[PDB]
Amino acid sequence: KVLLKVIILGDSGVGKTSLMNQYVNKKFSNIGADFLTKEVMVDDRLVTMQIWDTAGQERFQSLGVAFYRGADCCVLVFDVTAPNTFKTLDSWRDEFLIQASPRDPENFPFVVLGNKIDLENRQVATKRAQAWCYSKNNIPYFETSAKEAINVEQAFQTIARNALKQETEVELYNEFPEPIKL
Amino acid sequence: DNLPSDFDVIVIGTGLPESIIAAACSRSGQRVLHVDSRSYYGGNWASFSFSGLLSWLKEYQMWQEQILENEEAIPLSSKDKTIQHVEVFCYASQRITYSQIIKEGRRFNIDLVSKLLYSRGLLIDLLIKSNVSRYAEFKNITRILAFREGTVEQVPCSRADVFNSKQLTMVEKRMLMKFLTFCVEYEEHPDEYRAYEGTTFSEYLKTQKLTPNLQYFVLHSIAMETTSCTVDGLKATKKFLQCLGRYGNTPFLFPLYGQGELPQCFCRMCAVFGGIYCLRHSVQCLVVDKESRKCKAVIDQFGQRIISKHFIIEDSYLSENTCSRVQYRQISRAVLITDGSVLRTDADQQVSILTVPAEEPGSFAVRVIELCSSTMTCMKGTYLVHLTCMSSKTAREDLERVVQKLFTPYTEIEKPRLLWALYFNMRDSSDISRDCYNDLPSNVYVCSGPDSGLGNDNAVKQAETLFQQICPNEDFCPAPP
Ligand SMILES: Nc1nc2c(ncn2[C@@H]2O[C@H](COP(=O)(O)OP(=O)(O)O)[C@@H](O)[C@H]2O)c(=O)[nH]1
Ligand SMILES: C/C=C(\C)CC/C=C(\C)CC/C=C(\C)CCC=C(C)C
Ligand SMILES: [Cl-]
Ligand SMILES: [Mg+2]
Repeated sequence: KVLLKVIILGDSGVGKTSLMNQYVNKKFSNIGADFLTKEVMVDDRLVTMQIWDTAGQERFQSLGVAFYRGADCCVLVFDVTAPNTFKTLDSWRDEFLIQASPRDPENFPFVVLGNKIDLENRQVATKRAQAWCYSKNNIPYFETSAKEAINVEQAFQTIARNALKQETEVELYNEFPEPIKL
Repeated sequence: DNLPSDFDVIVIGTGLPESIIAAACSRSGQRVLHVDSRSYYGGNWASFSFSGLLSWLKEYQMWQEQILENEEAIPLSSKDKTIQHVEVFCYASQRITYSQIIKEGRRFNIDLVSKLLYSRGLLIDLLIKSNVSRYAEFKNITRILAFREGTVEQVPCSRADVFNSKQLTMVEKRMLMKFLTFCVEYEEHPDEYRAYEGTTFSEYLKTQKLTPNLQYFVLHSIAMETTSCTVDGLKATKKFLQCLGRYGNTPFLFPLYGQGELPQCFCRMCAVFGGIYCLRHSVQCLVVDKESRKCKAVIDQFGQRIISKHFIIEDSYLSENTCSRVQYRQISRAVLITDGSVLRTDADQQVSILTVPAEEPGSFAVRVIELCSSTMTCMKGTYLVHLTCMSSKTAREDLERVVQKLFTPYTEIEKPRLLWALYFNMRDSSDISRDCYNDLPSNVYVCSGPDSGLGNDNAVKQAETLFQQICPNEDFCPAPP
């Protein structure tokens, strides 16, 4: 059973928790988010995707190091109607690199999600975001709506694929056996 | 976002006990606020990357206006004083050089607390019941070690081990099995040890059907200072035997990435149930109703007054005035970066615990835990070695002798090479009664820092005792629904 650890980063209120719930449970709410798992297909291969939620620890920027360990893909989210959340994207990416300290940093899989497109007053332009993602080693960009379930399943397809590639490279270098789980 | 002005419980400090109680209170439905004045989790229970640890080292080398006339303030500490006598030695060049340790600094997770997890015990039970176990992974301790005339050797840890031992006579094997069979079910033979309840375990063993060689092993490798009563030794011996084989051949496990991960595991549970987290956020003082005498709120470093019903504070945050009468104990610690195991073998990824009895009376027994790179606490090519003992003098004074006999600080000539060494004493504030502190409001609860025991019963027990006081009649850390 190949297992992929995905974490969702970004400022409070952009929809990180709703995006996780929409993907996995195909539901959207109007109170105990932790981490969900889903058996997904990545190019004809069945894999277990484990998606970790910040449990609100980002509200006051208090996510500790243990949250980041072993991550195979880091999802960065911003609210398309809130330019402020788009501007912090660089800080969260830098924070992931410092906290997770992955091998071959510059090639780590980041995926950017411009969420809440269902809202009629967007303020961050698609072109402007695509450009930013491009200036960071051509990071894949997707515009989503956790509420109207738009592009969510599609975005997680590349997240899964990119996370599988990373974890596979990680296992290739791993000389140690599997650790014990209680 | 902006901090709420009222909570049910405010916890100051993110050490292990504080985090278990925060998680317990949040899980039960209390609105919890958990702060730490540091920029990282764990207090004195934290682990560090190599640069993180260098940063940590350095350190140890007005609200009055808002107080109404019917209130009084209890200022909290502004400076942590739990760490003393820091001494760092770098023996590597300034194959492995100091430059290489720095380069791979992020591969290190160096614990301020050197402990193991008993396969059967309060913490592992709590981790499994609460489901906090899902937040971590572990490695089996594979070897129990001891000194056999200046030489480190592996000690028997199973029936198979006793069978294949060529160091014990046939009569000794028989003696041992007979005695450990009894220890396992000792409380069922009262008169068997009844006469020796008021004597030391060491003395008791001398009156048993065991050679002195065997008695030494029982005392130092199984029961694990020297004046402990007979019953204390029997309980210890039984616990050890009972833990055998639950996850591996020995009774211990060690968390991947280090002990420093545990406090964060419980804080996550707290967060998952709505607890609010603020690192880099200290508290200036407690606000006490002059009349009722109960703590009403705190005033944080930004002058915000926050209300709560309960206030849990780790000892290091209390002022010197509040603690003027307290008598603390001290723990001697050493952290070593080495280039080879204390007991070389084909298989290098061994995780071991070596006990070093005091050479002369007056000092305490020393514990040495050797972590291999697969524990994810040190870079490939090295081992991380932790030494611990109740303090007699400074940590280097209590520990350098042991370091001297296990490693060489030179590149040119058996002994593995000691590359880097850190010595420090950590305040031991465990087992201190509330009454020792001055004018504590009844709704202010005090958590201690790390204790010197091998396991974590002290942290778990104090957390459960506090939880009972704050959330009476509630289940302690039930699994999430
Ligand atoms: N209209 C709209 N609201 C959304 C969407 N995703 C999340 N939200 C709402 O925005 C708020 C914050 O969402 P939450 O998932 O808790 O995001 P988090 O703080 O980043 O983890 C909630 O009030 C959600 O209902 C979306 O795609 N569209
Ligand atoms: C659950 C309880 C059992 C199985 C008790 C019987 C004891 C056994 C099978 C002993 C295992 C052997 C050791 C712990 C060896 C210790 C020997 C030295 C330290 C010389
Ligand atoms: Cl334990
Ligand atoms: Mg959320």
